[PDB]
Amino acid sequence: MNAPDRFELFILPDDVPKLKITPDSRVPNCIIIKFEREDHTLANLLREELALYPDVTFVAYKVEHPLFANFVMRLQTEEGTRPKQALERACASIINKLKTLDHKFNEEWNIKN
Amino acid sequence: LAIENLHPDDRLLLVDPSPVFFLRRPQYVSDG
Amino acid sequence: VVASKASSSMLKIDQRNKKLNNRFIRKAEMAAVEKRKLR
Amino acid sequence: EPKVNIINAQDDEVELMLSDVNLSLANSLRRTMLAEVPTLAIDLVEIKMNTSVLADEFISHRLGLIPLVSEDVEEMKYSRDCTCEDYCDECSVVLELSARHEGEEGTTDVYSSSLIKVSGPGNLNVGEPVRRDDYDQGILLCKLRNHQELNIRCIAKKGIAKEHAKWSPCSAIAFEYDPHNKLKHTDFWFEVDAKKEWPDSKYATWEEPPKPGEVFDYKAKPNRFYMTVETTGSLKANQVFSRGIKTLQEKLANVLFELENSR
Amino acid sequence: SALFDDIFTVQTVDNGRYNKVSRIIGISTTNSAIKLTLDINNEMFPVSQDDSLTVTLANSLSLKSWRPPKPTDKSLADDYDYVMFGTVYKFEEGDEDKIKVYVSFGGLLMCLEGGYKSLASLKQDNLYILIRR
Amino acid sequence: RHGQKGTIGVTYRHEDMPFSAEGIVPDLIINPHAIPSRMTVAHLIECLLSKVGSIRGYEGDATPFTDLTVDAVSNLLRDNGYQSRGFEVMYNGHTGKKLMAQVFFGPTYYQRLRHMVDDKIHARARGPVQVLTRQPVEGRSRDGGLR
Amino acid sequence: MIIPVRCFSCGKVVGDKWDAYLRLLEEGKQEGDALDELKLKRYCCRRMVLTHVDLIEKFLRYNPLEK
Amino acid sequence: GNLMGKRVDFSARTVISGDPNLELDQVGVPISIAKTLSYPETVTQYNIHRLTEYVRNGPNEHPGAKYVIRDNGDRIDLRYHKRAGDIVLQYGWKVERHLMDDDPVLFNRQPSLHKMSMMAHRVKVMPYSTFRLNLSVTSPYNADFDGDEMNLHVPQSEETRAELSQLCAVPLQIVSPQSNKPVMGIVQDTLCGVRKMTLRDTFIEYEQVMNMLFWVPSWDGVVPQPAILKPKPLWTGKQLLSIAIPSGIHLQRTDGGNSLLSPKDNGMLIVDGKVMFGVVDKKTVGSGGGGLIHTVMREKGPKICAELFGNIQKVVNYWLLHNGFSIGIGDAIADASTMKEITHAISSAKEQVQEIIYKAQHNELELKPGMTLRESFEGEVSRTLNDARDSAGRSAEMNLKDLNNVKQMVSAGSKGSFINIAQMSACVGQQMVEGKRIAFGFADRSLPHFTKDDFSPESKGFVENSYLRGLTPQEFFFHAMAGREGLIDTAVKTAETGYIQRRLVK
Amino acid sequence: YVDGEEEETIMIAMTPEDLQTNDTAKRIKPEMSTSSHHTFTHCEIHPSMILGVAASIIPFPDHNQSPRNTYQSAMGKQAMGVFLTNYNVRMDTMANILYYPQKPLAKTQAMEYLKFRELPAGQNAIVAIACYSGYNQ
Amino acid sequence: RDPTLNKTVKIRQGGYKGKIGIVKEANGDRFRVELHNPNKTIPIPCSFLLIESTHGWVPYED
Amino acid sequence: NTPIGRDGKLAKPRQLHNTHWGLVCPAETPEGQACGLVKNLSLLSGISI
RNA sequence: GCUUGUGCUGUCUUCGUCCA
Ligand SMILES: [Mg+2]
Ligand SMILES: [Zn+2]
Ligand SMILES: [Zn+2]
Repeated sequence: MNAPDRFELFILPDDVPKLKITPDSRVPNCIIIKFEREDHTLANLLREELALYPDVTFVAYKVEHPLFANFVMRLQTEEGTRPKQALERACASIINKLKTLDHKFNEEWNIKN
Repeated sequence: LAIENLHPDDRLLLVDPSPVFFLRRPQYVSDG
Repeated sequence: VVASKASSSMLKIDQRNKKLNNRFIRKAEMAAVEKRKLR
Repeated sequence: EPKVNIINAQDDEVELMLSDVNLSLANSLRRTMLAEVPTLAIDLVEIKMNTSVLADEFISHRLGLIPLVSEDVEEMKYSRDCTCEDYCDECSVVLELSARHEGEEGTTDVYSSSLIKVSGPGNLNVGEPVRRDDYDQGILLCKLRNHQELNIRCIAKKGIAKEHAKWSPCSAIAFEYDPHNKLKHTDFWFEVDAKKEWPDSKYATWEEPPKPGEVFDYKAKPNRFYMTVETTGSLKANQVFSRGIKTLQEKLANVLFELENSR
Repeated sequence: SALFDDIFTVQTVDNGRYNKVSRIIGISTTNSAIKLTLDINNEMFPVSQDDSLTVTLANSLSLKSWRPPKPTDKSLADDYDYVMFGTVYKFEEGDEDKIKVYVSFGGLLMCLEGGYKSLASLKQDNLYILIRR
Repeated sequence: RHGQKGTIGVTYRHEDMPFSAEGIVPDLIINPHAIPSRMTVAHLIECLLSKVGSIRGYEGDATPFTDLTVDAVSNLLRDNGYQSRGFEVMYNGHTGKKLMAQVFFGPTYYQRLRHMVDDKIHARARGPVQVLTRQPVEGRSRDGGLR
Repeated sequence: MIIPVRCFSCGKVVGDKWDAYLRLLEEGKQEGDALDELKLKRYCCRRMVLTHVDLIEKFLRYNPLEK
Repeated sequence: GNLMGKRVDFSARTVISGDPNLELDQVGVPISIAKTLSYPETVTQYNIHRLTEYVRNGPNEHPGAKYVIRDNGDRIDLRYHKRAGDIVLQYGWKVERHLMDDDPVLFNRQPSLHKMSMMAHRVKVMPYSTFRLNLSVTSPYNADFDGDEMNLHVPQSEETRAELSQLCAVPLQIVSPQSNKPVMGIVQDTLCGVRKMTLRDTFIEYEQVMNMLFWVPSWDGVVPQPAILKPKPLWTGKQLLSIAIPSGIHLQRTDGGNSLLSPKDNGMLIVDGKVMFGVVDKKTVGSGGGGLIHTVMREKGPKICAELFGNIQKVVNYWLLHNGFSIGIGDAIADASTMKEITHAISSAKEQVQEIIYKAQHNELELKPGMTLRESFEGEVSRTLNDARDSAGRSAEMNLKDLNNVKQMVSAGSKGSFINIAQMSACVGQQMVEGKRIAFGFADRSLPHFTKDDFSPESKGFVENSYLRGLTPQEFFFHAMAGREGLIDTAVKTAETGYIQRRLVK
Repeated sequence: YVDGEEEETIMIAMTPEDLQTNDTAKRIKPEMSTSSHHTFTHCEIHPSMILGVAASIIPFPDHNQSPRNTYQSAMGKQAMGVFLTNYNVRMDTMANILYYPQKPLAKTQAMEYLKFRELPAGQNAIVAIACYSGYNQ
Repeated sequence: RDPTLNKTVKIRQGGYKGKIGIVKEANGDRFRVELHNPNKTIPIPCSFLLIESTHGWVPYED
Repeated sequence: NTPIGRDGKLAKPRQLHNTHWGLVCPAETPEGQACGLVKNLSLLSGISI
């Protein structure tokens, strides 16, 4: 009766932006990123990738409520680096890691086929 | 023949690399 | 009646399982009671 | 830097070991394979006649759970993203089932082999219900006696397991790391001795047990992950793994594009 | 820089209820009547009975949000094997020369008994303890 | 079957549930606090016996006042490669990391009761009133009011 | 009522193994051995076939309402 | 039935559920109930634009409206209006808009025994069909989520809304006038997890600390320095808990005359909102007086005290989610070394009762003044058997390790007590019906399986076994008799107590 | 057969093992040392037959606190199952039928005569006891 | 007088493509259609409907 | 059913007596007003004809 | 130009649900 539609977990409304960024003025060089229609799958990947960068001093995320499909991430880098550049570097690095993983799996599967 | 007809010493050769009273074998018609 | 094949198979399985249970459970109980007696 | 080593390979399950990756990446890959790889499943049932003892929506639910071959589902489009009025051949696959019992005695079984593909995308290997062999009758759908008939027309669409569990390609993904607990990520409940009260992991022989005089290593991180991917037959194991990787890449690329277009 | 420095010999090590925490009791070699009761993390700095520990107390590590230390910077902690940071919650100005300082490193407790002259400078809000072995 | 009634609090998908090393996710998670105050040890014994029975393909005999003991069931469970007390090392769904505490885990017989929320939810702004007193009628079926 | 298509817990397809399971039980195999021969390892899957009660064989005994 | 209490409009009723992610004074309202109920808002020049938007949205789209009421009192129904977009709102009209977020609503559970059973929450519209409560408010309502239902009443005026938000609001009701102590505290697995998280040997890595700090809504964006800086940065659970406590809070407690060095990690000392030592448990964050909640309420006010619940719950729930906690059959089992002690104690008590029986049968028994020989004999036997059960339970409890889950739940105070451990592990004990041992229902015996005139402990309702060990048929029947007495006593005393309270109120 | 008044004058044995004269898990039988010797006249067929229809469903009812047994006896009459096999041809005011009934894995011997194996009213769920996310308190 | 009221309709676009329903409310440009597939009623624009007629499906020109 | 009703209630009729052994169920009884007054026959009981 | 459809008893009884 009051159950929401299941496609609302991943289908993005037109008026809702996928990615909203607002600065966090309490500490220097910090931003708050709000991801819509995402969950732990992308969030944990990004967080653990960014935690290893020497120029990222704080990274965290939280899912406010399990019944709503979104999460909010806090990122805070050194003085030299803008946080959004660090986020882009994390995305590209994980993409390269996945690409080489796929290549190696294909090689191994062909060998053992 | 079956396991019972095997010689006791040959039964001793069957070592896993006894029934218990509380494990029944399932049924479908029950009784009554 | 002309019972279906699955029902006939289930009846045969039930008869076999009833016989096997009546044998094995009784044997296990007889094995346990004598041990409890001699203790 | 990442490495993959395959232990066992089959059409339906692959057992592999990942190494030199973070735990988060392996877990995200597992989650993606479980609930974000698109497959093909029956999503609409039009019941033209159903005189069997099962309810109409009972049979509809049973039909939705039948796995269909989804090899070329990438070429296929989502139903909501197709501009065609109603459903075309490029966003849906139409299957039809017709079962009847003849004679006044006996019972007829309706299997998933009776599902006949009527229309679908041209030359795409999608839609056919999965069969173990050429002589496998398939999933039991219903039973009929004399003068009972089942005549339905089903439409299969593309979706992911987030929307409904019937679109999940995997059954259960075994996942495991650190068999010998060198990282002390878990603390073992025990009564007398924790070592002899806990069964050994099935991969315990793949890693050297810690030495008796060894000290705890606080600099170590989980490095080798053992995972087994089982599928329902709609997709092969290698296809599931590769498509999970590709889906994760697409998601990250979408995030990157959003960031770059935000400015 | 450093507010206190001495060398202690461990008399007793008590594991007790816990697995990762040990109570150690030590007396200064150069000066008796100085006692040290301390909680330590076993898995990171394991100790044994009759060990010799160099204990130093400082009010700063130099030579507000915490950040992971860059490999390029150098601080006082580079010379020691175990550094903790805590708050002083009691400075017992006791008898003629009996002074007790209670310090809590996030729940891991330390008590330092000694004369007034040695522990006069330890009247600070927060203290670092630096242990070498 | 032991007086442990409850209602569904939330539903998690397959990939959000905790899982064991062999990929088994629970259908249902109940709080540990239900056990100690109510002392339904039969719940735990039934879970253990059902685990052993489903592993070995038998049906457990839970007749009261028999000679069955927990130690016999534990020996049987240990012989099959599981922890004798029923615990299992379980991983976190969100991050994949091991849980520090092992989880009691096994099949148990649950039954669905007739009381469903959609047969009890009721709201009223305005509607029919009684003829004698001109106050809201009584009953959810009649769009009545609350007392 | 009739054997479920998928295992509730994990999702393995067990709906195509009911007839084979009955055939194996007919030949005298034990229930555990029959379930092992069908490659049902996880006990979550084993409970699906082990504890299924086939009620459709009782519903089919009623005369059909149409002809 | 019609004047002192009557049925009312603008109300709802449905099953309640728990939500760890709700503030203390928030209630989760289904969308259908929010659409059905309404609040008449007067059109002014501060909200005419928003109210026109609501009127356009109609009675089926949230946010929406159901009626528009003119000055003369005529109601315009928006379901049956074909020209809803052709309606212009004039100042002074009323729009019966849908229920929206942060609307104060009165919330109630029956029976309403005291004034904390009706409190005003703030609405938050949520999917699915159950009311949702923060679990700290389940204590004043005496509610749990096994099927309970609660009532919601919507105020219909500005005056009534102000009264609800300024008088009956949940934060204002934390401290009760009945015993000048808080009525809400940390409960259930949050209590268990704050005990486990604040143990002396709980250390947290940097990456988990960052997540735990981001979860605190009131965190100021400064990460505390770790307790251990080298070789590896580690934080203790006490630090992460002190993050949730507002600054300027001082709390000191002495448990069992502990010293300031706290060898057993008991007692408590909070200095400027930072925990120095002491495990946090029921004695600190419970509903008792003089705890952390009472101190915060007296010091900072109801708003900060309400935020404290949310902060603590969020941190502890995240930590416990990523740590885990369970209970199994292995937690009710004691080793053979303790079982032989329990058996010896029970046998010694039975021998003592036998000796007392012999002494009474040979007129050698001392008589308690004011009681007959039979009464004195029965009292002595009952005291001996109760001491036997207590001794066996104490042995079992002392056996238990620190990793025992039942012991952890009892120590935290979240659920259970010593008697539960004693009965599950050691001995159920003596069953009493109407304050006496099991009577002689048959002819001079309790059951037809005993000989006549048998006063042995097992013949009059002493359950020697434990729940883990299992009860024999006779013990089963006696225990069933005692349980039936308990059920009857509850179901009978409830009506008498209700009548007494009604007379007192009148 | 004996009624409630004839039972006053008979001596019953609980089990056939009672007719003749150090484990931490097995239960303890009554010592019954007050009588030098016993002359039983009857023996109970099986002690678990003192339970009713609804209480014969509980597994291990002797390991439970008795109020929980009473609550289960009450709640077992509200469990949806298959009340009859001819539910299609019946016109009842209400009817609830479970899609996939399963028989219990841990059953009792008294369930054989209650037909609980053929018309079961529940399912075997994989249950985990844990404080996962705080939503099951 | 809203000739498409109480008429079987099919949805051709959006998240409910190809679902049969019956029109219940016809105020204007926003039609309330109950779905046969689940037990719910949804709003939908007129452009998204295919009204059944005597000869197949017809777009919103009925 | 025991037709003692609600007026003039007492605890003794509602109790589980020793003589109930083997003839009525010790565990099965309703809640609230009819607790103890409504009884269920044991599984081997009979009624004389 | 053919124009859209607003209304519900009552009194007993029983059986249940959540507290008690
Ligand atoms: Mg309740
Ligand atoms: Zn198309
Ligand atoms: Zn399975």
